[PDB]
Amino acid sequence: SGWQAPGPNDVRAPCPMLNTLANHGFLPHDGKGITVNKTIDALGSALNIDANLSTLLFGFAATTNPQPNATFFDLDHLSRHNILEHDASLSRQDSYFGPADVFNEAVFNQTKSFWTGDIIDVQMAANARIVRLLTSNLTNPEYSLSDLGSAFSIGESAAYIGILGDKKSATVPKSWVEYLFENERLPYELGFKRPNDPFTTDDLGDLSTQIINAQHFPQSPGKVE
Ligand code: HEM
Ligand SMILES: *[C@@H]1O[C@H](CO)[C@@H](O)[C@H](O)[C@H]1NC(C)=O
Ligand SMILES: *[C@@H]1O[C@H](CO)[C@@H](O)[C@H](O)[C@H]1NC(C)=O
Ligand SMILES: [Mg+2]
Repeated sequence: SGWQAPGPNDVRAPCPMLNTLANHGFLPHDGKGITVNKTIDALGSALNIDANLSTLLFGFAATTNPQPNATFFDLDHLSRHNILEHDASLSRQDSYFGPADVFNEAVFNQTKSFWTGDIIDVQMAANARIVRLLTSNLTNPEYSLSDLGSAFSIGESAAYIGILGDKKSATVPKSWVEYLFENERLPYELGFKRPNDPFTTDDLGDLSTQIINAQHFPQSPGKVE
Protein backbone atom coordinates (compact mmCIF):
# COMPACT_ATOMS: atom_id res chain seq x y z
CA SER A 1 0.00 0.00 0.00
CA GLY A 2 1.28 3.49 -0.84
CA TRP A 3 4.12 2.69 -3.27
CA GLN A 4 4.39 1.09 -6.72
CA ALA A 5 7.41 0.65 -9.00
CA PRO A 6 7.11 2.25 -12.45
CA GLY A 7 5.70 0.13 -15.29
CA PRO A 8 6.73 0.02 -18.95
CA ASN A 9 4.74 3.21 -20.00
CA ASP A 10 5.64 5.28 -16.88
CA VAL A 11 8.43 7.92 -17.21
CA ARG A 12 10.98 8.87 -14.58
CA ALA A 13 13.52 11.67 -14.06
CA PRO A 14 17.17 11.98 -12.90
CA CYS A 15 15.66 13.38 -9.65
CA PRO A 16 15.50 10.71 -6.88
CA MET A 17 12.82 12.74 -5.05
CA LEU A 18 10.38 13.41 -7.92
CA ASN A 19 10.76 9.74 -8.86
CA THR A 20 9.96 8.81 -5.20
CA LEU A 21 6.90 11.13 -5.22
CA ALA A 22 5.63 9.55 -8.51
CA ASN A 23 6.18 6.01 -7.07
CA HIS A 24 4.09 6.99 -4.02
CA GLY A 25 1.37 8.76 -6.10
CA PHE A 26 2.03 12.30 -4.71
CA LEU A 27 2.82 13.11 -8.37
CA PRO A 28 1.06 11.20 -11.18
CA HIS A 29 2.41 7.62 -11.11
CA ASP A 30 3.01 7.67 -14.91
CA GLY A 31 5.26 10.79 -14.41
CA LYS A 32 3.28 12.77 -17.07
CA GLY A 33 1.36 16.06 -17.26
CA ILE A 34 2.78 17.69 -14.12
CA THR A 35 1.41 21.25 -13.77
CA VAL A 36 2.30 24.02 -11.32
CA ASN A 37 -0.79 23.14 -9.14
CA LYS A 38 0.15 19.39 -9.02
CA THR A 39 3.75 20.44 -8.11
CA ILE A 40 2.65 22.79 -5.29
CA ASP A 41 0.16 20.18 -3.92
CA ALA A 42 2.53 17.16 -4.22
CA LEU A 43 5.63 18.84 -2.67
CA GLY A 44 3.47 20.41 0.05
CA SER A 45 1.58 17.15 0.82
CA ALA A 46 4.66 14.86 0.92
CA LEU A 47 7.42 17.15 2.23
CA ASN A 48 5.98 20.52 3.44
CA ILE A 49 7.82 22.40 0.71
CA ASP A 50 6.17 25.86 0.49
CA ALA A 51 4.29 27.13 -2.58
CA ASN A 52 6.91 29.76 -3.59
CA LEU A 53 9.75 27.18 -3.73
CA SER A 54 7.47 24.63 -5.53
CA THR A 55 6.55 27.37 -8.05
CA LEU A 56 10.29 28.29 -8.63
CA LEU A 57 11.18 24.61 -9.23
CA PHE A 58 8.16 24.13 -11.54
CA GLY A 59 9.33 27.17 -13.57
CA PHE A 60 12.73 25.47 -14.24
CA ALA A 61 11.06 22.07 -14.87
CA ALA A 62 8.76 23.62 -17.54
CA THR A 63 11.88 24.78 -19.51
CA THR A 64 12.76 21.09 -20.16
CA ASN A 65 9.44 20.43 -22.01
CA PRO A 66 10.37 20.40 -25.75
CA GLN A 67 7.07 22.34 -26.41
CA PRO A 68 7.86 26.07 -26.01
CA ASN A 69 6.18 28.11 -23.18
CA ALA A 70 4.72 24.82 -21.80
CA THR A 71 2.43 24.74 -18.68
CA PHE A 72 3.43 21.16 -17.81
CA PHE A 73 6.34 18.76 -17.84
CA ASP A 74 6.83 15.00 -17.90
CA LEU A 75 9.52 13.47 -15.65
CA ASP A 76 11.63 12.26 -18.63
CA HIS A 77 11.77 15.88 -19.94
CA LEU A 78 14.03 16.55 -16.90
CA SER A 79 16.61 14.00 -18.27
CA ARG A 80 17.49 16.33 -21.25
CA HIS A 81 21.27 16.78 -20.90
CA ASN A 82 22.56 20.28 -20.05
CA ILE A 83 19.19 21.93 -19.45
CA LEU A 84 18.72 21.07 -15.73
CA GLU A 85 20.35 17.60 -15.80
CA HIS A 86 24.11 18.01 -15.29
CA ASP A 87 27.35 16.06 -15.00
CA ALA A 88 28.86 15.05 -11.64
CA SER A 89 25.56 13.77 -10.23
CA LEU A 90 25.83 11.91 -6.87
CA SER A 91 23.90 8.78 -8.08
CA ARG A 92 23.77 9.02 -11.93
CA GLN A 93 26.53 8.58 -14.52
CA ASP A 94 27.41 11.49 -16.84
CA SER A 95 25.41 11.41 -20.11
CA TYR A 96 28.72 10.89 -21.95
CA PHE A 97 29.07 7.34 -20.47
CA GLY A 98 25.45 6.24 -20.52
CA PRO A 99 21.88 7.30 -19.65
CA ALA A 100 22.00 9.97 -16.94
CA ASP A 101 18.42 9.33 -15.68
CA VAL A 102 18.60 5.98 -13.76
CA PHE A 103 20.42 5.13 -10.52
CA ASN A 104 24.03 4.08 -11.05
CA GLU A 105 25.55 1.79 -8.34
CA ALA A 106 29.19 2.61 -9.31
CA VAL A 107 28.59 6.35 -8.99
CA PHE A 108 26.51 6.05 -5.77
CA ASN A 109 29.24 3.84 -4.22
CA GLN A 110 31.64 6.80 -4.70
CA THR A 111 29.22 9.30 -3.05
CA LYS A 112 28.50 6.92 -0.13
CA SER A 113 32.24 6.53 0.62
CA PHE A 114 32.36 10.32 1.51
CA TRP A 115 29.42 9.93 3.94
CA THR A 116 31.73 8.89 6.79
CA GLY A 117 29.42 8.62 9.76
CA ASP A 118 25.85 7.52 10.52
CA ILE A 119 24.73 11.18 10.38
CA ILE A 120 25.45 13.22 7.24
CA ASP A 121 26.48 16.81 8.07
CA VAL A 122 27.13 19.79 5.69
CA GLN A 123 30.88 18.88 5.67
CA MET A 124 30.27 15.33 4.38
CA ALA A 125 27.69 16.50 1.83
CA ALA A 126 30.09 19.23 0.49
CA ASN A 127 32.96 16.70 0.39
CA ALA A 128 30.97 14.05 -1.59
CA ARG A 129 29.79 16.68 -4.13
CA ILE A 130 33.39 17.97 -4.63
CA VAL A 131 34.82 14.57 -5.39
CA ARG A 132 32.08 13.97 -7.99
CA LEU A 133 32.96 17.29 -9.76
CA LEU A 134 36.70 16.47 -9.80
CA THR A 135 36.10 12.81 -10.83
CA SER A 136 33.85 13.79 -13.78
CA ASN A 137 36.31 16.51 -14.92
CA LEU A 138 39.21 13.98 -14.97
CA THR A 139 37.22 11.05 -16.55
CA ASN A 140 34.69 12.66 -18.94
CA PRO A 141 36.26 14.40 -21.96
CA GLU A 142 32.83 16.18 -22.52
CA TYR A 143 32.52 17.26 -18.84
CA SER A 144 30.59 20.53 -18.58
CA LEU A 145 28.89 22.45 -15.76
CA SER A 146 26.87 25.62 -16.59
CA ASP A 147 26.32 28.41 -14.00
CA LEU A 148 22.71 26.99 -13.71
CA GLY A 149 23.99 23.34 -13.42
CA SER A 150 26.42 24.41 -10.62
CA ALA A 151 23.63 26.21 -8.71
CA PHE A 152 21.40 23.07 -9.11
CA SER A 153 24.28 20.72 -7.97
CA ILE A 154 24.84 22.80 -4.81
CA GLY A 155 21.05 23.00 -4.13
CA GLU A 156 20.60 19.18 -4.61
CA SER A 157 23.06 18.49 -1.70
CA ALA A 158 21.34 21.23 0.36
CA ALA A 159 17.95 19.58 -0.49
CA TYR A 160 18.66 16.03 0.80
CA ILE A 161 19.93 17.49 4.13
CA GLY A 162 17.18 20.06 4.65
CA ILE A 163 14.16 18.30 3.14
CA LEU A 164 14.80 14.68 4.31
CA GLY A 165 16.64 15.75 7.51
CA ASP A 166 16.85 18.59 10.03
CA LYS A 167 17.47 21.94 8.28
CA LYS A 168 18.34 23.63 11.68
CA SER A 169 21.20 21.25 12.68
CA ALA A 170 21.81 20.80 8.87
CA THR A 171 22.12 16.99 9.43
CA VAL A 172 20.31 13.91 8.07
CA PRO A 173 20.70 10.21 8.91
CA LYS A 174 22.81 8.53 6.23
CA SER A 175 20.48 5.46 6.11
CA TRP A 176 17.53 7.73 5.14
CA VAL A 177 19.45 9.32 2.23
CA GLU A 178 20.80 5.92 1.02
CA TYR A 179 17.24 4.48 1.19
CA LEU A 180 15.74 7.35 -0.87
CA PHE A 181 18.38 6.95 -3.62
CA GLU A 182 18.48 3.13 -3.66
CA ASN A 183 14.66 2.54 -3.44
CA GLU A 184 13.03 5.84 -4.66
CA ARG A 185 10.71 5.39 -1.67
CA LEU A 186 10.47 7.66 1.42
CA PRO A 187 12.31 6.11 4.40
CA TYR A 188 9.31 6.32 6.79
CA GLU A 189 10.21 2.91 8.36
CA LEU A 190 13.72 4.19 9.23
CA GLY A 191 12.14 7.16 11.10
CA PHE A 192 11.54 9.83 8.38
CA LYS A 193 8.44 11.95 9.10
CA ARG A 194 7.05 14.87 7.10
CA PRO A 195 8.42 18.06 8.79
CA ASN A 196 5.86 20.40 10.49
CA ASP A 197 7.76 23.58 9.45
CA PRO A 198 7.55 24.53 5.77
CA PHE A 199 10.78 24.27 3.72
CA THR A 200 11.38 27.59 1.93
CA THR A 201 13.49 29.17 -0.77
CA ASP A 202 15.48 30.97 2.00
CA ASP A 203 16.05 27.61 3.81
CA LEU A 204 17.48 26.16 0.55
CA GLY A 205 19.63 29.32 0.08
CA ASP A 206 20.94 29.12 3.70
CA LEU A 207 21.98 25.44 3.34
CA SER A 208 23.49 26.11 -0.16
CA THR A 209 25.71 28.84 1.44
CA GLN A 210 26.72 26.38 4.18
CA ILE A 211 27.72 23.81 1.48
CA ILE A 212 29.96 26.38 -0.29
CA ASN A 213 31.44 27.55 3.04
CA ALA A 214 32.48 23.88 3.80
CA GLN A 215 34.62 23.77 0.59
CA HIS A 216 38.38 24.24 1.42
CA PHE A 217 40.23 24.14 -1.94
CA PRO A 218 43.69 25.78 -1.84
CA GLN A 219 42.75 26.79 -5.43
CA SER A 220 39.32 25.98 -6.98
CA PRO A 221 39.57 23.79 -10.06
CA GLY A 222 36.82 25.08 -12.35
CA LYS A 223 33.15 25.39 -11.51
CA VAL A 224 32.85 24.55 -7.80
CA GLU A 225 30.65 27.59 -6.77
C1 HEM B 1 9.78 20.32 -8.99
C2 HEM B 1 10.80 19.99 -8.22
C3 HEM B 1 12.07 19.46 -8.67
C4 HEM B 1 12.69 19.39 -9.86
C5 HEM B 1 12.21 20.06 -11.12
C6 HEM B 1 13.93 18.68 -9.67
C7 HEM B 1 14.76 18.38 -10.75
C8 HEM B 1 15.93 17.64 -10.65
C9 HEM B 1 16.80 17.31 -11.74
C10 HEM B 1 16.61 17.73 -13.21
C11 HEM B 1 17.83 16.62 -11.19
C12 HEM B 1 19.01 16.05 -11.98
C13 HEM B 1 20.28 16.91 -11.80
C14 HEM B 1 21.48 16.04 -12.04
O1 HEM B 1 21.99 15.82 -13.16
O2 HEM B 1 21.93 15.44 -10.99
C15 HEM B 1 17.58 16.52 -9.75
C16 HEM B 1 18.45 15.93 -8.88
C17 HEM B 1 18.21 15.87 -7.55
N1 HEM B 1 17.10 16.29 -6.92
FE1 HEM B 1 15.50 17.13 -7.68
N2 HEM B 1 14.03 18.28 -8.45
C18 HEM B 1 12.95 18.67 -7.77
C19 HEM B 1 12.63 18.48 -6.46
C20 HEM B 1 13.48 17.83 -5.55
C21 HEM B 1 13.26 17.71 -4.13
C22 HEM B 1 11.99 18.16 -3.40
C23 HEM B 1 14.35 17.10 -3.60
C24 HEM B 1 14.41 16.77 -2.18
C25 HEM B 1 15.23 15.98 -1.55
C26 HEM B 1 15.24 16.85 -4.70
C27 HEM B 1 16.47 16.29 -4.54
C28 HEM B 1 17.35 16.07 -5.61
C29 HEM B 1 18.66 15.43 -5.40
C30 HEM B 1 19.28 15.07 -4.08
C31 HEM B 1 19.22 15.31 -6.63
C32 HEM B 1 20.59 14.86 -7.00
C33 HEM B 1 20.63 13.49 -7.65
C34 HEM B 1 22.06 13.01 -7.99
O3 HEM B 1 22.97 13.88 -7.94
O4 HEM B 1 22.25 11.78 -8.33
N3 HEM B 1 14.67 17.35 -5.85
N4 HEM B 1 16.42 17.15 -9.44
C1 LIG C 1 29.30 -1.09 -4.99
O1 LIG C 1 29.68 -1.53 -3.68
C2 LIG C 1 29.05 -2.77 -3.32
C3 LIG C 1 29.22 -2.73 -1.83
O2 LIG C 1 30.60 -3.10 -1.57
C4 LIG C 1 29.69 -3.83 -4.24
O3 LIG C 1 29.13 -5.10 -3.98
C5 LIG C 1 29.40 -3.50 -5.69
O4 LIG C 1 30.03 -4.41 -6.58
C6 LIG C 1 29.91 -2.09 -5.97
N1 LIG C 1 29.56 -1.74 -7.35
C7 LIG C 1 30.38 -1.16 -8.18
C8 LIG C 1 29.91 -1.12 -9.63
O5 LIG C 1 31.47 -0.76 -7.85
C1 LIG D 1 37.64 21.11 -15.46
O1 LIG D 1 38.96 21.35 -14.98
C2 LIG D 1 39.72 22.50 -15.45
C3 LIG D 1 40.99 22.61 -14.64
O2 LIG D 1 41.75 21.62 -15.42
C4 LIG D 1 38.94 23.82 -15.37
O3 LIG D 1 39.60 24.76 -16.19
C5 LIG D 1 37.53 23.59 -15.92
O4 LIG D 1 36.81 24.78 -15.71
C6 LIG D 1 36.87 22.40 -15.25
N1 LIG D 1 35.55 22.29 -15.82
C7 LIG D 1 34.41 22.58 -15.13
C8 LIG D 1 33.18 22.54 -16.01
O5 LIG D 1 34.41 22.92 -13.96
MG1 LIG E 1 23.26 14.34 -13.97
